Amino acid sequence: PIEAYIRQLLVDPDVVPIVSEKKKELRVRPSTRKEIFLINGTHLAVPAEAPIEIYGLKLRLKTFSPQCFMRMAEIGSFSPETLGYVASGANLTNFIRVFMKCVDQETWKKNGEGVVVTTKENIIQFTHQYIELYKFLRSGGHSWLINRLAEEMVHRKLDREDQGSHEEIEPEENIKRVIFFLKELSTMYSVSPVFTSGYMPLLYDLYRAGYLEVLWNPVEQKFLQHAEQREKEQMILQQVDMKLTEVITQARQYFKIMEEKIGRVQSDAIREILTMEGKVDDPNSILQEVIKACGKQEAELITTEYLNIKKQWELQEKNACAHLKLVKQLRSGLQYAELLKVLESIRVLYKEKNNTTNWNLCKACGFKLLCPHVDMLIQLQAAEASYDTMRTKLMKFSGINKEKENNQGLIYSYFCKICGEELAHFIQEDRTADVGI
Amino acid sequence: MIDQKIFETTLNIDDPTNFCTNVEAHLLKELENIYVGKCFKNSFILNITGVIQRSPCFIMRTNNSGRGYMHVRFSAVVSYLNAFDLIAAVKIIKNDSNIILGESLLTEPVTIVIPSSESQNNVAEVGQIVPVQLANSSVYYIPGRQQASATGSIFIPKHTFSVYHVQEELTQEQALNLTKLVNIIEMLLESRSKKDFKQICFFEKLYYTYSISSDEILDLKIWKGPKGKEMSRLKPCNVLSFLYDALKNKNSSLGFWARPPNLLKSSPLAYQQDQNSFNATELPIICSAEVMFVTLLKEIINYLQFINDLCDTFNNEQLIKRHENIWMLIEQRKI
Amino acid sequence: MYADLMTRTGQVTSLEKAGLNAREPSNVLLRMALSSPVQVLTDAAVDSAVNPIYGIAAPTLMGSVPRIGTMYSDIIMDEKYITENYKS
Amino acid sequence: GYANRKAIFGLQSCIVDYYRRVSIDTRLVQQLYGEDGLDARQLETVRF
Amino acid sequence: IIGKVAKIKYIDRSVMYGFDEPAVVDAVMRPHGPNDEIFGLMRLRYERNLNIGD
Amino acid sequence: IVESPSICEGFVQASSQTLVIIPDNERITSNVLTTFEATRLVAVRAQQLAINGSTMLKKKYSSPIDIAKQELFNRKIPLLVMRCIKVTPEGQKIVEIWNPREMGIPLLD
Amino acid sequence: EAGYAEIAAVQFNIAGDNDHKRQGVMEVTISNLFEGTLPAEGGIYDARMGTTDHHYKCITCSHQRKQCMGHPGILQMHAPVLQPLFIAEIRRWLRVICLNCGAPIVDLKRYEHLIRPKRLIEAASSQTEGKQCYVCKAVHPKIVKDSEDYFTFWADQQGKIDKLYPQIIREIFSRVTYDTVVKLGRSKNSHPEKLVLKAIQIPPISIRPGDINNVIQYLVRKNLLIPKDLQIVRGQKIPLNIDRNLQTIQQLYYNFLLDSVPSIMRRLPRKEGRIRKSLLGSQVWSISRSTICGNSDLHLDEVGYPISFARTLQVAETVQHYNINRLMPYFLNGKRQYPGCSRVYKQITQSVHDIEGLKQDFRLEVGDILYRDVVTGDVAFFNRQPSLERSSIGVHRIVVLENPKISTFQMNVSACAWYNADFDGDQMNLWVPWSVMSRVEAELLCSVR
Amino acid sequence: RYAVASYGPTDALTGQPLDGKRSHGGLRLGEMEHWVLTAQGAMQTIIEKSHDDSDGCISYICRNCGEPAIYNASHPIYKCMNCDVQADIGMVDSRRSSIVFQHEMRAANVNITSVLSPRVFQPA
Ligand SMILES: [Zn+2]
Ligand SMILES: [Zn+2]
Ligand SMILES: [Zn+2]
Ligand SMILES: [Zn+2]
Repeated sequence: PIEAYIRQLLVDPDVVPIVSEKKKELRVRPSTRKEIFLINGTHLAVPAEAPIEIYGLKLRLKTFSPQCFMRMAEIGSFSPETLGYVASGANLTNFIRVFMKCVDQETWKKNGEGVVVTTKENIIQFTHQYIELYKFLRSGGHSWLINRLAEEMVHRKLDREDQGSHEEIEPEENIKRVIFFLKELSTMYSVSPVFTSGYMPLLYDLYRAGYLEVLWNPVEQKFLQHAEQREKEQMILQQVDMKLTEVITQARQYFKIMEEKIGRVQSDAIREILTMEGKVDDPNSILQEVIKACGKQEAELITTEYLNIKKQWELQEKNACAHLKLVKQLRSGLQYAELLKVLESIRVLYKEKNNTTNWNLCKACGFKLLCPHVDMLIQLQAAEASYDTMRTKLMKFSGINKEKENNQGLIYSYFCKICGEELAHFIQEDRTADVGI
Repeated sequence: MIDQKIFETTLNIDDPTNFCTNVEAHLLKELENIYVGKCFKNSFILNITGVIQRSPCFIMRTNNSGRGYMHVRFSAVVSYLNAFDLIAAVKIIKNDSNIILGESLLTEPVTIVIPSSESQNNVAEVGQIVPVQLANSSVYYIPGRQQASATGSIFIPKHTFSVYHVQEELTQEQALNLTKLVNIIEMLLESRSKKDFKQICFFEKLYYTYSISSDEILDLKIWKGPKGKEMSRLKPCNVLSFLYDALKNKNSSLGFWARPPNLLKSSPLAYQQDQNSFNATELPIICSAEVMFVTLLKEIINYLQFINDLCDTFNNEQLIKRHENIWMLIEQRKI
Repeated sequence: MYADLMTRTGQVTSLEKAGLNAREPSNVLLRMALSSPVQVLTDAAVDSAVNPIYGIAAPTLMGSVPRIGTMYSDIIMDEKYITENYKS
Repeated sequence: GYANRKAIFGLQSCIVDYYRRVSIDTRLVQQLYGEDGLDARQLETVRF
Repeated sequence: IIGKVAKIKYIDRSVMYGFDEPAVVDAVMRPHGPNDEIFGLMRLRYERNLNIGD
Repeated sequence: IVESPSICEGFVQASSQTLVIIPDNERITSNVLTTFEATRLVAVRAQQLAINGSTMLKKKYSSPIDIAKQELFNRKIPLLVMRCIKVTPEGQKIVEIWNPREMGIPLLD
Repeated sequence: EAGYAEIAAVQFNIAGDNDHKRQGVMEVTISNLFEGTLPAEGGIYDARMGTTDHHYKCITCSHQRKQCMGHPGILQMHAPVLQPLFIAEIRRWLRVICLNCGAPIVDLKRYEHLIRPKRLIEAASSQTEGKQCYVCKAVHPKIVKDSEDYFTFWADQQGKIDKLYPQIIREIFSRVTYDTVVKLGRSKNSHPEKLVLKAIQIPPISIRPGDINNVIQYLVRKNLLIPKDLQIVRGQKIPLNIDRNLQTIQQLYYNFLLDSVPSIMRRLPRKEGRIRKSLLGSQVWSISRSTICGNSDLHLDEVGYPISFARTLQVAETVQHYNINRLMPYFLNGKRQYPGCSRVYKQITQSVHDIEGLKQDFRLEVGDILYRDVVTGDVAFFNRQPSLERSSIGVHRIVVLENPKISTFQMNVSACAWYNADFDGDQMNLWVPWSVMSRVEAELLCSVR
Repeated sequence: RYAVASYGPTDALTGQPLDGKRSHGGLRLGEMEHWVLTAQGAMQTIIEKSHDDSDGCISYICRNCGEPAIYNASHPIYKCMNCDVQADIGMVDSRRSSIVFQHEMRAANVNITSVLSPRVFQPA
């Protein structure tokens, strides 16, 4: 614990450089490069380690601006030591200038302000004052004070910019009748009248409506009738399209249930006869299945079972069970250690351990709860599973096999056979571990 | 401590239409969901007091999601833990052959890393709770954590002290600033006064630097505690009323100030002299009255909070007598 | 547009690397894309060049999109209109 | 292609601002686009 | 069209027919290369008429 | 003597800005939406409708694009156009706030 | 928790030892590549610097291959190495400062009136050989560039020749004060000390998937040969093996960065470079190309588009209460009829579902995204290269050709004037927008009208 | 003729599709096509094609120091290895080719600090 190493760790900051003379008794070496002064006043530097004699020391009183402290407080994530350092520099506080002023006398002079000490024991006093200065800057004190004053000054600034700081009348008769026309047309066309002084949005509305003749020709009534007519055909076509599409939807539902009940062969044959009839997607496939290939009752049950599935889907829409929200918190990622316990809280609602081939069902309500591959995927995600170790393990849940050679669309991803969810994707093997050691 | 702070952030609004229906309510709810209970910007946020300024709900420009964002400048009550601070409730969680981890049960969620190389903390029991003294190191505030990382050790009262040479006194503003500190002192002191004296004096006597076998009920009409040793003919001076009169400007604060081990630390009294009669092994620290006043008041705050937390946690005789091997180690190191 | 760009500095600049360096010395990313990224990058580092993000090449080289056309004017949510008119 | 690419990389920074000026991020290239502020697609040939 | 697996249990380095228009396998043979080793040679034939865009 | 770098210099985070809204009577920009601004408004509204779907349009359409277009045309779109005029060195950001419910729509339908 | 932000400015600086030490996430200590099927920790392939496989995750960000951008490493060189890009800059700093005291030799005030970019260049351009230093009394030798390589420097003091090793160069540059740097024009961030590296930065794995790895491995292996406690002082004789080892290390680093400018900087310049092929250009999905054809029955704003291509490209429709009835017939057709759909995105599972593996649902849930087939009336971007005018990319209304034997993009002959196209064998691109934002702007802005 | 998919084979380095029909990759929207789309003002189309359909990703940049950060919503990581205590991470919409481009310049001893757009607040 000699003085030399204390002076050595004094060297670390950009403050307190060294004046060096070849004829003295002090001898310390720096830890890094240091920019130093000399007698005769030459500004030089020294490398990381080099024997340098100490004539004396100078702590510079760097003068910052309050704007720098305000900028750091705007950042608001600085250690109290740095904030206090700058505040003392920016004349906002009076700590460094107090712990210093151990000057023996003004025995040396340069540009910047600072405390100068060139002796044998007052340098020890300087070192003690510097160490105690940063001890105060690091301690519990000066941390309440600087943080509080920074918060107060930021709040006062917000008050400065917050608390201390912050026409048409009547149109013309021509535009009066034009705005009357627009008011009457508003309930008839996608136009809303405004009252701007420049008349310009009105001009764009009239131009867009394809009828600017109101301005000079008093023939607005024929355009009003034209707009009423056009709205009428628009509504008629819209309703016709809605009826057509609901008919198409019901017919496709009927044919899908036919496919799921009586098989692909009979369903595709009935599609063939309907295709060479121009009546596909029309519920006369009911009559076709009645008088063809089976009895009327086997189609009556199809209709009733369609209505049953519709009722079941409506009931599922009406569902407000607890499990549903839980599933959402299982599908948000969000801190694996929490989704693991979410899965724990969900798995208590299973019924028959539902290993494979079908959905898990909720005992509380009765509808589907969670596909098993989702459970396995959550377990692997919480179990530090790599993508390859996750893609291969979720292969017993692989979707439809070579049963379908292809659907004319090239796919690079596997899907779950239980629900259809995408398990993973495979394009090419990585083959980068082939170069080993 | 527990103090106010101001933060700036940017929030992502998934559905701007629903969000804009009640902007203030949604903003407070989202800020509480995101930032409450986590470490961010060298602090641990406890509560979101409010939003001072905010930006219009912009629409994100660099993607086709139609999602929104908002710049929020909000004021929040947070906790910053300093060095050499007292925590009187630290439950030991991990005591292995490598390292010791304890958890605090106070309003400053902090994990304590106690080095298992000192005879005080080498032998303990998992599940035991113990007061902990923080080392002279900054408390780590890793962003996104639920706790503050800081090293510490079991608090053994020390035998040393410091002497402050004050040569410049206060002004009016520099005393109105310390008015907040004396307000904290009086609040903690009322908290002390609203509680029974038996465990107060037990803890204060047990954490006295020397051995207090005699019983005394020393009173100041504002602070109550057991009396200990004196220093010859020197009579303490109450720093609270001292600072009050200094604000009234009918007293001079210049001279030597000291807080010796024999002195009643949690009391608002300390020693002042015109010349050092103290047999201190450390050189006097040349300074003004700001630094000495703030340090002494912070020390009084720390010790008052320490005693209050000790009495809050240990309610009956079972709690105090369960950990009596820590307390035995405490008596084993007093003069 | 050609003449006004080439003569905006008081001298007839060119549509080559030398001309771009005169009109837009601080737009390194645009200058990197044009002719020789290595030469421009080396000079930018030693000069401590600060490159504001504008135009097309600078936002494009950084992975963003230029603030042009539909992106020129940003859109903010009408807070006052929604509160009285819409519901949560 | 050699001339087209060099022309674009010099000219692309010119963008019409809210004053119908042509500028480079702060710096005016034209006080008014085309000295008339009009679009090339919206011009009519008219005799005086 | 060509099955090929590398023994590590096995990894599948198969060859798949990635063309929209269907082909017909015209000739399959297993010659020996310059290194005296088997490689697979397959000839796929396409029945091409004149269609729009030719 | 120009000395070693300090903490006052070397900041990377730019200082925050204060949004200065030009008063309505002191605005210079046009009272007519450009095709770019109208297209951006319609696209943003259509995407938000695809997200939320809550609209006050009295008519019924089966596409977010059509609903957004009719909302813009019927002056019922819950959006504003902020035209950034200038960013001042002292920190202010002078902008212009325009309401598309009282500007001329350049689109056609 | 991470808010939305945009890049406003970019600052360019020289990366020193401290920058590499901070930004690096690990220190390379071994030359081994893989410990079995996992990368060896401490090697150049370590997973802390990122991942490029599906067999492991990145240790740093805990992301998969797609979401990990890579993180840099640190390799502590046994001997200092010069920065390949800024070698010339080093030469400048060797011609202005004294090699024994560091003080400037030329008068700084003689270059005050110049602009700071050119101060150092026009100060080092003048001859400085033989000038006598004002503070240490030393004669400045001439700094001659070795003609056989791009980095070696020799000092000639009137016939006395010395080789300036990078450690000597560091010891010379570290003695230079920031006042000299500032008054010579260069910023504080461009101090010459940063021009000599002892801890080089290992680029992240995302930059070198899978030759560059070979160069890095060679550099590490040959760096391990150099003694860790090697010290170099000016005027000291060096064993020839160590000299050639240092030569090999520096040449390997230079070829790693500037090999005849495989190197990092070779990826940038030309047309197939990083900037012009990956940044200014792009490879995209959901796009089609075919030979164009004449069709006089199509409108000028319509394009004939084959049904086979219509069933490949998809349009993303978000399910809501207004389009539940219209989108439903698309759902029920699947991939077995036209028009149908191929893929559904669910908000409930936040995942992607097939249409052939999912047939147990009566209808769709509100909020789902349906990827339906392209139908007649959809808008599409239609492009011919080269794109010289801004009408070269236009939006046409799609007319789907039900004939399975048609494979061409048919358009009206009067629409060729937009693209400068003809039917002698030209091919034109076509991509159908699927995003709502891009689909709106195609109809309003990019329409060929 | 060619028409590929919404997804397929991907370049290892840039994260972009492969080249041409032969590799079952995508087709090129080259330099001249971004000029035309910018001239037309089609910016949301550029986002859809050059980002959503090619290599668009999310880049995390620290505000306090401008260096790339590390964020992960699951397995919470919120850190920055240049400041490490005062990190203020903000997400920016970027593309993988740009991140690769920036890393290559940092590999050449060139420091790349990104100055994020400053926060803007109302004066109320
Ligand atoms: Zn349930
Ligand atoms: Zn990573
Ligand atoms: Zn010299
Ligand atoms: Zn940072």
